[PDB]
Amino acid sequence: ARGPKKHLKRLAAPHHWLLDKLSGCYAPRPSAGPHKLRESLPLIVFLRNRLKYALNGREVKAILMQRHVKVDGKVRTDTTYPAGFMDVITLDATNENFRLVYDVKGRFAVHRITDEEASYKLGKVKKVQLGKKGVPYVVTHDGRTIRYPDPNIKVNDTVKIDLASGKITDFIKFDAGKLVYVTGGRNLGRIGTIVHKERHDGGFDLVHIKDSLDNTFVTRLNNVFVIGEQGKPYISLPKGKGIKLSIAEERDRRRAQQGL
Amino acid sequence: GTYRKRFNEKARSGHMAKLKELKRIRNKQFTRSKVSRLKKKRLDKFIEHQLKREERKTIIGKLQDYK
Amino acid sequence: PRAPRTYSKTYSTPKRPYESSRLDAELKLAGEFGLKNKKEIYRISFQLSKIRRAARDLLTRDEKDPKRLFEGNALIRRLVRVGVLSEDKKKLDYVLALKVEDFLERRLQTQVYKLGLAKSVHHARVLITQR
Amino acid sequence: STELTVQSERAFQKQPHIFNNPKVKTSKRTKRWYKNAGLGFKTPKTAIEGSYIDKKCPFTGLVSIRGKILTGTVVSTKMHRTIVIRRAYLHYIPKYNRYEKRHKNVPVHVSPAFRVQVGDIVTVGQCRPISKTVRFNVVKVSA
Amino acid sequence: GISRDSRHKRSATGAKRAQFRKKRKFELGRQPANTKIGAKRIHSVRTRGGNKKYRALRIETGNFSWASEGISKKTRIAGVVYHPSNNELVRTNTLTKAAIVQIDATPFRQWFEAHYGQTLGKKSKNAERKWAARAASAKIESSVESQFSAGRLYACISSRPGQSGRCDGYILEGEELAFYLRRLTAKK
RNA sequence: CUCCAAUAGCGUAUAUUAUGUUGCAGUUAAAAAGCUCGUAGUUGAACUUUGGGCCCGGUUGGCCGGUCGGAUUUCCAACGGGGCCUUUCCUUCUGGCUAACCUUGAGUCCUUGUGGCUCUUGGCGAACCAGGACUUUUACUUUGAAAAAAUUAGAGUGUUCAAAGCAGGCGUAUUGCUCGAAUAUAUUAGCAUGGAAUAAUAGAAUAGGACGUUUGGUUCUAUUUUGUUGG
RNA sequence: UAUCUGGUUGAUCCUGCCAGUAGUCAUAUGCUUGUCUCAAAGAUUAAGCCAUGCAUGUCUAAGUAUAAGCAAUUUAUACAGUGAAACUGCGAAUGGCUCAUUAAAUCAGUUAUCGUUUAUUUGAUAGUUCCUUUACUACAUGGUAUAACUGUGGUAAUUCUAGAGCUAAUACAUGCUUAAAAUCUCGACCCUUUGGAAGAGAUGUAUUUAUUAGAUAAAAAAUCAAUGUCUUCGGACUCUUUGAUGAUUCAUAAUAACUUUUCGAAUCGCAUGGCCUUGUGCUGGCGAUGGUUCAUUCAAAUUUCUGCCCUAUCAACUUUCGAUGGUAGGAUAGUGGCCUACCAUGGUUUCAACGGGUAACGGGGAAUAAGGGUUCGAUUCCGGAGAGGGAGCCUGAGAAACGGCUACCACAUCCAAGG
Ligand SMILES: [Mg+2]
Ligand SMILES: [Mg+2]
Ligand SMILES: [Mg+2]
Ligand SMILES: [Mg+2]
Ligand SMILES: [Mg+2]
Ligand SMILES: [Mg+2]
Ligand SMILES: [Mg+2]
Ligand SMILES: [Mg+2]
Ligand SMILES: [Mg+2]
Ligand SMILES: [Mg+2]
Ligand SMILES: [Mg+2]
Ligand SMILES: [Mg+2]
Ligand SMILES: [Mg+2]
Ligand SMILES: [Mg+2]
Ligand SMILES: [Mg+2]
Ligand SMILES: [Mg+2]
Ligand SMILES: [Mg+2]
Ligand SMILES: [Mg+2]
Ligand SMILES: [Mg+2]
Ligand SMILES: [Mg+2]
Ligand SMILES: [Mg+2]
Repeated sequence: ARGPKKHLKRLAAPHHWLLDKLSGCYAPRPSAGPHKLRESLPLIVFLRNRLKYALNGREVKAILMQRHVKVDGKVRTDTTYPAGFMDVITLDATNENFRLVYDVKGRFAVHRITDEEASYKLGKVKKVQLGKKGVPYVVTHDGRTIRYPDPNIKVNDTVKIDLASGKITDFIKFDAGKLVYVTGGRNLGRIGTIVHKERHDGGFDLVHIKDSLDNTFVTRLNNVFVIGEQGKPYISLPKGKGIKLSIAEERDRRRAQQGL
Repeated sequence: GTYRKRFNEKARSGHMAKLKELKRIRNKQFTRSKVSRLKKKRLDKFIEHQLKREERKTIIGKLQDYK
Repeated sequence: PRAPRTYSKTYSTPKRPYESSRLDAELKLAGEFGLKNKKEIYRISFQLSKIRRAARDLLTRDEKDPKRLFEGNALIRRLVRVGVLSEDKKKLDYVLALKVEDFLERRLQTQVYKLGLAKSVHHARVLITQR
Repeated sequence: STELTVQSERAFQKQPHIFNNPKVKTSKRTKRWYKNAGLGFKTPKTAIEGSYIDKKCPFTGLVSIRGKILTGTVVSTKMHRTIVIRRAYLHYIPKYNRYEKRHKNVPVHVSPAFRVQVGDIVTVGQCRPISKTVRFNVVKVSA
Repeated sequence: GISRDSRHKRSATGAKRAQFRKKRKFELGRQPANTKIGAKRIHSVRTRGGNKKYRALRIETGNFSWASEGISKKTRIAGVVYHPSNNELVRTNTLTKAAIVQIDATPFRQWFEAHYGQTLGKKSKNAERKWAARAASAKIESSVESQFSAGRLYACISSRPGQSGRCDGYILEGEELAFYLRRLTAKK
């Protein structure tokens, strides 16, 4: 309104951060970074809220400035850094590595991974082009730009990136039978396989996913991420595996988990 | 409420000049105290009355001529 | 600027102040359970109105509708837990019974008196509100 | 329309950056560019072979078709190279529970590769602002 | 000042709109350059973003390009001789795009007689080797020949010189030359 | 002085609240124009694939209940669904998933078994890939995606109750384990989709029509092969 | 309009009528007012006027310290801890407040940018810079001209400033170093060939124009050009690379030039390693800051389709002075009558245009409700607009900004009457 805004009033935050109303008047507004605004998670909503390591939003800064937390191998200090889908948050002390994946309610899970898995991440290509001096590049979903890819890589192929070197290691095409994790819209977090794909020259090509209990559903392609072949996935899925239970079965599960 | 009555109009002069222009155009399509009205009307009735009374008197004299 | 802390009123005035059956009923209630004003009775009748209408609006479903099964088991479980409903009468139909005295019997004041440690109703209210 | 005697106006007309070369002497005598509008519409033969010059024609010009594709009947063709079409719909008044006829005129650009008269049904497609009120090119002519 | 807003204009039914906001910066428009001929000067405006524009005023040479032969030479613009939009810019010699100017002929003739050795009008044995190796292409046209005999060629401007400060152009050849000769001399 | 009502609340004034789509009234007490013609508007008769035959099984209901309170096997009852065949384009072609067993070489676990299936020697054009080549257009109606959060309904939860809040619970409480923050709504437009009743629309009357291994050329576009790029 | 009370006569019944009888939830007001949890604060259609205070500034090890500032005492004689002032940088364009204007306008859902700008953040990215590139030109590193400070002052007065003397930079202004090839152009040569030949020049990036490539639907000859690998000297053309989208004159590359020549690190902190020929020789670590272009992100600006209250006793309107369109230019970040010149006569309208009224900011939403509906929404979230009224504009990525400037209308403060 003459320039970019800078505050974000809580109640206009993303609904999936689970920020309680009546605790203050504003919400952490993510800086500009790799991931978009509505579909990121700042590090202060992750360190403070989720893991309960901090109590304030000041002790978060005194964690980040001791050079402790690193997103994707590189050590980050901007306390509202937009962490996002498929990142690898390493905390050196506590010996922990997390990856940010969804879960079938739409949130962002606290999903610890092992060490040797914490050294790659997946990136869905978003464009391929000839760069400059005739050098091809790919542009993945987290803003990366990788020169010299394998010429069989086209738009919507999922690439597997080695965090240290930064180079592409591996890739996965986009075809039926591929395992798909859905990051966007109403089915946010469900895992199925592809069954079909509709053409629509002109806009918004749809995709018929089917999960592992035979419940098909349709999403736009924009919201589809490919994470491996049938059976075998490449990342490690969170618990519950993307099934989308239904609430009567959810309560039968909870109640039958009556252990004390 | 474009042509309202604002509270103070000396302190809104640039505004009312702009509104005068707006009205000029939009209704050039057609252009192409009431006690002062009551006072003017009564005055003009009075003047008409007195001129007629004068005329009446001159003619009644001229009718005295031809009795 | 903050988010609003919501609220809503728990009682509501009935149709008419006088309708002598209503005055006689409220006198029987507020004298038998040892109450204070008419707002206690109207608050309980507001609760029971809400319960009984939402249960009615369930009965205009059909059995094996997921919405009816889910919220019917929810409502029945709550009314069993409070004690208002029985243990054997656990169909959705029986909550279209449940007159006000069923609620006003689970009240802590009467429950003190019934346990025989209070010697009256009003003495029970006074033992309660004096810690 | 463009009305052959193509060099009618006070400046020479040519497709920009299309250069026919006087130091070669072929017979087709004017090198000519035409694109493919996309979306399954066909470049008509009068664009591939014709000699008009239009800079807002989707097949031989510098617009592109994207976004909404509309249809409607032509209602007047009295402007130069543009026309006005007319779309009708039924709008639902929910109190009365009924409908009512409504309509919108729309000015669209007709490239001179088409021959369009009044009463004629047409399918148009959206291009960038062509003039003050024009945002649409005729892309196929049906009836 | 000079704005590019469309909300002061009558709506397409012929209506008349009441304005709902003041002028904005992102709708401006500055002054025309009206860039005459002679003794270079250029003033650089700061546009949106940073973003220089070099508003030229009184420019006098240009990089004119001979399209058919495939070259370009920096020659000296000598006067606007026809303008399609507005016959006033002829009278006052104002360089806009599509102005029809007369340039110089002398770099071009020098180059041509260097490239082929043909002396437009009427020994170092390597040079004989090249010139005889390209003598089929030693053929221009009837008309451009006559212009070279005169001393100055017609040329169109194809660079906006109020926007980039450079008045480049190209040399008329072909049917465009016949059209502009007919127009220019059927005025006269 | 005696009652009555509401009660940490109670009174008075002013307003306002409990036109007709559903759903009003017009001889005699609101209101049918003096009369006919008439453009916009609303509205408009019937008719075009009906009917049969075969197979497949869903989801109920009954006989059932094998079980340590439902896992389900034989039947017919209805209810929805699909595929063939009955003159029934089911868009045409391009080398391919050849779709599919119309294709075939041998074998059989098991109630006597058309009650039950592993591998392949010309194959099947529709598996829709991508590709061409084109196709009457709507209204309606189902289903999907969409329509921020808070608000509203609503699941869980002893804020001591409650209004609320989205917290919390449980242990070896001596260095630690765990459940949550569901769900629905949202009407018109746009997008995608099954349906083809109802209501419009349009094709062959000067046949300027349709298919065609036909045979006149007029033409133009340029794939390949003549070194190679031009002709 | 139910319920309840009463009146309708000489009474009593039964009908009927009449009067009184109800929550509203909005404004104004009265009497009362102890405890716990909670949280609100508009209004004269006056978007009328404002005393005083405050609300926007900022420093790390890491741009500039000789404060004639403070503390030392530890290796610090260029400096070295801390550190006012001032230069530089960044921010002040967010937030907060209000609802005056505004009736296809805003706004709501839905599109588009193959029609553009983008500080920052994140990921990539830069061996080419002067020269006939040898008689040198700082690269162990170039030049002024100011602040604060000192000093002399003006005026009643203000966050007013003049004149003289110093000195800095990531201020400002300049300006070097390096691979190896390959490539074309001009070519001294000699010896005539079917021609080859030393050398010299250009090669990064950005800008501006002209041109070329960016293919693809399946046969073979005859034809010359011309012999290009092999020459098996005849000729076989044998093997021939090329991304994306629905779609491009796209991405990208190439040729000829152009430019008041853009960028291609003279900057800063901690460490002190290897070397080995011991020279203050050669290399070398973790960071900070800056930089070109491309992409991303936070945004912006335009934009597609449908949707507004009362009014016909408002029926024709727009078009001189842009109204609808065509061509060319100018202007803009960019499309566009956005403006200019010329030309055409169009555009909307009983399916209600145009013109009035609005105690009209739009939406999420609130209330009554059996429903259909009807009313309310300045007011906790989003979108617009405004900062007494009108008009301009500066700096900046971003403003037509008002706790920025400039003039005018209206108010109004100080005065030594000049400001
Ligand atoms: Mg703001
Ligand atoms: Mg698109
Ligand atoms: Mg009629
Ligand atoms: Mg009919
Ligand atoms: Mg106390
Ligand atoms: Mg109006
Ligand atoms: Mg109107
Ligand atoms: Mg960068
Ligand atoms: Mg000085
Ligand atoms: Mg280009
Ligand atoms: Mg233009
Ligand atoms: Mg004009
Ligand atoms: Mg309103
Ligand atoms: Mg208003
Ligand atoms: Mg509002
Ligand atoms: Mg403003
Ligand atoms: Mg004021
Ligand atoms: Mg700034
Ligand atoms: Mg201002
Ligand atoms: Mg202020
Ligand atoms: Mg402000």
